[PDB]
Amino acid sequence: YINSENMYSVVLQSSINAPDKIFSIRTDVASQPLATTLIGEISSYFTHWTGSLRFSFMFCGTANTTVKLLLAYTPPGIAEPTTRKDAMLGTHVIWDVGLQSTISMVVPWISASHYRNTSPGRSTSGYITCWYQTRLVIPPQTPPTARLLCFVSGCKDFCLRMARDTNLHLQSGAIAQ
Amino acid sequence: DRIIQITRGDSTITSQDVANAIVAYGVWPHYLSSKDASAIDKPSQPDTSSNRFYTLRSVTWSSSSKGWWWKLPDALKDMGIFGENMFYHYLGRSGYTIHVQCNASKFHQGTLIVALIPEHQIASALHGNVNVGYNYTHPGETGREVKAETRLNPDLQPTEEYWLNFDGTLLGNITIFPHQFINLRSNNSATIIAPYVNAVPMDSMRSHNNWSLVIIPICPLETSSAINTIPITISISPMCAEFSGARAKRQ
Amino acid sequence: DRIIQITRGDSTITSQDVANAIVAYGVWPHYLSSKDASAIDKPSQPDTSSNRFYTLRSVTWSSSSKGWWWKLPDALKDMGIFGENMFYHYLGRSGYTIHVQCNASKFHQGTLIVALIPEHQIASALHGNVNVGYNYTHPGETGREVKAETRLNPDLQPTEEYWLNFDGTLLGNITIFPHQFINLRSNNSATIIAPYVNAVPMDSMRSHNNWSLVIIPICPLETSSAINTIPITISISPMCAEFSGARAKRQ
Amino acid sequence: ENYIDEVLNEVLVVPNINSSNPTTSNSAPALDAAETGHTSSVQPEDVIETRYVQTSQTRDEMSLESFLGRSGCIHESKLEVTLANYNKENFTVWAINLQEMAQIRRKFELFTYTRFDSEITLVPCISALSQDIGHITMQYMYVPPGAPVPNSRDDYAWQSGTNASVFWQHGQAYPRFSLPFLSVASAYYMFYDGYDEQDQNYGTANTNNMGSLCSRIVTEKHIHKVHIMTRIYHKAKHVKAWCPRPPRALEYTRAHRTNFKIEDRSIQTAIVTRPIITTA
Amino acid sequence: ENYIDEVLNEVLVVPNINSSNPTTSNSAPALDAAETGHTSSVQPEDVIETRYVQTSQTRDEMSLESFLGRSGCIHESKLEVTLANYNKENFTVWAINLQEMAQIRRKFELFTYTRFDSEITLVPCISALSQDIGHITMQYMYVPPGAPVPNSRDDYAWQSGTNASVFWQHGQAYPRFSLPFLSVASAYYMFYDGYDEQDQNYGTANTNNMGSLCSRIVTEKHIHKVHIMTRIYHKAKHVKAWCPRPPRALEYTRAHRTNFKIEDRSIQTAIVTRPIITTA
Amino acid sequence: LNYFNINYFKDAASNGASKLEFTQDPSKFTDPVK
Ligand SMILES: CCCCCCCCCCCC(=O)O
Ligand SMILES: CCCCCCCCCCCC(=O)O
Repeated sequence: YINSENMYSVVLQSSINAPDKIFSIRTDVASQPLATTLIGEISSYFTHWTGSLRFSFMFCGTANTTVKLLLAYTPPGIAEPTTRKDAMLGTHVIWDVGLQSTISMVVPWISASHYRNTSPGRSTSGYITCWYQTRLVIPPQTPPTARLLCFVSGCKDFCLRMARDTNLHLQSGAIAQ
Repeated sequence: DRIIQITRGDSTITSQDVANAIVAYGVWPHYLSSKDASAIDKPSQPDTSSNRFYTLRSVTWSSSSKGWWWKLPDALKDMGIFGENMFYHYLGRSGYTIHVQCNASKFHQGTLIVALIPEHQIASALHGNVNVGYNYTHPGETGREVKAETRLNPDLQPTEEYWLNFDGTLLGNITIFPHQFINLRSNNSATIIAPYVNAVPMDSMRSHNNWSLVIIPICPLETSSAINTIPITISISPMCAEFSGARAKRQ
Repeated sequence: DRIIQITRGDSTITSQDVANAIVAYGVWPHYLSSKDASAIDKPSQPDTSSNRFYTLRSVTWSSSSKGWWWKLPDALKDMGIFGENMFYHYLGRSGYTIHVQCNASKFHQGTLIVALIPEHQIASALHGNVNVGYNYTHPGETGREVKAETRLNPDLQPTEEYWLNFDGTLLGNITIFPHQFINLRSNNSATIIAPYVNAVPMDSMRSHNNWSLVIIPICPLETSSAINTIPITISISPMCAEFSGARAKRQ
Repeated sequence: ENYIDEVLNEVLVVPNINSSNPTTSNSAPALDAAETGHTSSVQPEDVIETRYVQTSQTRDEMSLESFLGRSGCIHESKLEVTLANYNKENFTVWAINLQEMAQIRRKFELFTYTRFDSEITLVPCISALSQDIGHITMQYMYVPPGAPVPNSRDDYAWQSGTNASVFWQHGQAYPRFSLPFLSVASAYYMFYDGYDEQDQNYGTANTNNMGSLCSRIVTEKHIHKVHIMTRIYHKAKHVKAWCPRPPRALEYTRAHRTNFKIEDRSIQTAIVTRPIITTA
Repeated sequence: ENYIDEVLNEVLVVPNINSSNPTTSNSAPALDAAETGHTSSVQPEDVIETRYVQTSQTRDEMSLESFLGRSGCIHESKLEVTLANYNKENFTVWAINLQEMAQIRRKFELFTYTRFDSEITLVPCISALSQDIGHITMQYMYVPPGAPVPNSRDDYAWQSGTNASVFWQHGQAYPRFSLPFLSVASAYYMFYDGYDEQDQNYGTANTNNMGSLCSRIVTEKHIHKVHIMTRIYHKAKHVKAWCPRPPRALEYTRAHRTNFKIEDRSIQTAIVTRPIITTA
Repeated sequence: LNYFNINYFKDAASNGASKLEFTQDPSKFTDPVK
């Protein structure tokens, strides 16, 4: 799903009965795959950043379908978790789907200094993962899969400084007049 | 309403259809007063690094299940900072918050009983002069499940009579203990808040179990869908924990 | 007077002949104010369960010794609650209290230099394009002793030039750093109290060493008795420790 | 009180962080509905236990004046002199438009309408192709629409009766001048969905027409061969903007158009693939 | 009252000297114990008979602003132009660091942390390898971390949409500009006892990363062979410092490291030997 | 702390950069509704 709309959603299966992982991304504001969002694009014009981040998820399935999920954030200084037990030992939120179809968690600002480089190089800022909590249950004669969406925006303490030139665009030849 | 939101430490729990909440005996957890204190050393309070939500391993509910039970604080014996503090000290006390989640579709039927029992002393399985071994009352986070196949060391195992509350009292009178129901047509969650109850202000955490959690399916699970096995998940959060008597690690 | 008594947690230290005490830069340790805070989560303060005295392994002082050095907080990486908290979190800060004890008879002579150096960055041993390995700057509680026999991995070891302060500065100018002397004819103890110094309010505890302890015998040990080897013991006590950013254990 | 803050750039303060305590209630601020087209208003002190922190950052560098008030190159003109037919060649004409340099174009195309004053600086360079250069003088004239456009080095249009001109000679500093907001409407157009009166020229090719910029060498016939290259830099002042737009993702191809197709070339963006999504 | 003193540099007065008389008592200020880690507080009027003297010296020149507020060279860049493949070569890139000149490095490494503003001056020089030089123009651009780094003389990165640039031409004075305190933390690191996230690069090689400085020649193709050498000078303003350290005793070998070993070379310091200690 | 600021030309365009004012925090973008 490299050039299509399928790159914005992730599928859930009801044939899985186990505490498995769904996806995991890095929390650096200017790294892939969140470097191309609005906040990521704007941050590429500066060098330092600070503040908290907000993530939102929306469930797109049949109105008779139920599920429970776990969203966790891992502070830096350790490897990426591979089991639910390690993931639980941290900042996490438990989500239950109902009449409301959206949940929102935040990533607190935890760093030694006051600012971070938008291009860190070797350093990291943590990870965020998602795991099955109980199961995905469907009634008879229902599609056996569901989709998910993710959003991102900045909290009230977000800031930028030391403006620079972006690295997400280039000019190879000459623009025709 | 049906909406609830609980935030203990850095973790939050939400649910869109609940049935109120239960405070055991109408008392909220708190710290220890100087009027009742016995030991004289200064206690240690980890605060937010230990009063958070921990989730245990799930279990599978089928049409032939019979029940399960756990024990506290044995279940959280290795959950990070709480377990380390429990194993590094000699005395401790804490409250608890229990959340049970189990969801199904609109074409399922079934009912569960969730109860919290203080000083639940179980009975032995065989006759004669026998007692219960130590390893079988401390199964960790896996808990105990009632089955039928032959187990090892029959002279140390506990009984499997679920209908006798595992100790010789009739099921159905269990409603005096703090409890709640889970009806698949009404709700899918249960919440119980429990303070610290004991005859002494503080006690050893590795030789005494204050509380016990029991889950019993009163009505069998039945559906016509292709999803005939539903998982059940439990989360527990300590409240107002404090420890005393620092020494070397017991392990 | 010559009497001193220090009580940090549940431990007490006494000495009958000391020479005052040193407060590094004339600042007493304290907690972090909201004017300088960067992270927004609530910190955890173990208090008395971690601010206690820990004693390291002893070393032997002979007529041919040359010196030793340690690093902090690497030395206390496995001292109970402090080590567990250090390895379970991501950020932390603390102060320290150092006591060095070494006693002899009235027929011995010798002198030691005890100094505390901030951001002591040591130099490499060989020439060319080389650097210092990770394992050799974190020796634990055993510390590092200057010797002469060939070591493994020569391209990663640090230098042994004790007279150059291990980094290219002449010995004897080390008196600007907080320091004290131990003269066998006058005293047998030294005490230094140090606050938290850094360019950031809080920092990772496993990738940065704030302080360093150096012991150098300036005058050789000499006596006519049958006891020609004297041991040296070091005790350290954290002060006002706090941690933040709870996650899974790094190990 | 006002000099101090702006000298220290301490305007535009940021809210602080308040402490919180464990809660358990019926109201759940974490739950919401995203189908309303609104942004959630959850703050860190609603889902976790926080500490009282006095923030000190100020958001002055993200203002529009700071963001758009930097000089950048917009054009490069090359003029080669010929010693044969001296009075016919040796002049250049360029039509003004801010749509030929990627950086400036992408920076300014983040909005739909803008209104600002301009500032122009010139950097002339002389390349020596002979034993010596001598004395060199250059003239630049601005030709508004409708004014006669010269077509020779000795044309009468260079008298500059009303048109503005500037002169430069070797050994002189860089010329500089200012321009006001010169448009018929109340703002500039970066995107136009419309045509002209003949139903042709779709885009911004019709609304934006600011005139031309001409240059020539004033020195008479000589025996030196040289090349002249001049670079033009632009900076905006007193800026306003409306209706932000998403940033550009691909390379530009033509001016006044949004086409991105390239012959014998696949579509390439800034997104990098991964082997598997369960490993960061 | 305040203009006069500082114009005359009469601030920071020094205490006077008081007269004394012969004494004989039980208290002995000369005796003390040096094991306490303290400095003795004996004054000349305690061990000898003195005269009343009104001192007139002032300690203004030993202040930090005076000590560190002097310009000094920190880098030298050499650029040789080639008439073949003109648009490929003829550019230079340097990474900013104050650790390549002995005098400045040793002067600043007397402390552990510092915080100051900077001031930069450039001194360009042109070497003529042909019959004439002609017209020469140069450009210098500052590239913060993360910004694209040009790799050709005609790269698009030279448009300088947001990056700061400066221009110089023959016959012009020396360029000069100022910089603020640009660091993520609250102070600069001259010594760092730590590693990176991969347990590599011990020292200050990871904390200090301020970007790069690039330069190029803007003049187009010509027929002259020249060499350009530019020197950069730096001076500090509004200085603060913490935690003094002993001065360096040996020669430096590498940047961001404290190694001093040299192949086939004995250790040499500033101490000179004597034949015998009883003869000064 | 303070500084001098005098205009010399008769035109407004001739003057320097505008004085930073506000950010109009109320964002109709976040909540596009009356
Ligand atoms: C040398 C004069 C250059 C002045 C051009 C600045 C004004 C252009 C504004 C709109 C141009 C466009 O959007 O293409
Ligand atoms: C041309 C720009 C030069 C500015 C460098 C001055 C700031 C450097 C401060 C710390 C550098 C270091 O210590 O190596």
